[PDB]
Amino acid sequence: GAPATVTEQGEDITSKKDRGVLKIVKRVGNGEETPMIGDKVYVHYKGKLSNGKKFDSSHDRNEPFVFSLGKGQVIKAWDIGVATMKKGEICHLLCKPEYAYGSAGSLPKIPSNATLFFEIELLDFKG
Amino acid sequence: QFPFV
Repeated sequence: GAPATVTEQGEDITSKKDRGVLKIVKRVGNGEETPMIGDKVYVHYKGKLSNGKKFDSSHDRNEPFVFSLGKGQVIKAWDIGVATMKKGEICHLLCKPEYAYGSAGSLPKIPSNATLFFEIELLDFKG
Repeated sequence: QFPFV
């Protein structure tokens, strides 16, 4: 399924080239521009753990998730991955723990040392 | 608080 596919067939988008964050573009977005640091970004997401559990989804809450890009408000994999997206893009990300919650985890749904899968839609970005 | 931090 999708998590296996992005594990095996995703592109490393890290600066380190340590395969910590892999990406597949699922729906090509609009034009060429990507957001800049500090922009307000609006995303829809779904997240799965490596054991198949769907641990979170913005769609189920009927509101997007909004954060300021590149400020460390979210896991490193999201700062990295959303910065590569166009408006209207849908991508899959596979996040090793170093770019997510590491050995700490995140109570209550994310265990220690968790590799995470996400599907992310970039709805909009504004300065 | 995922999605924070």
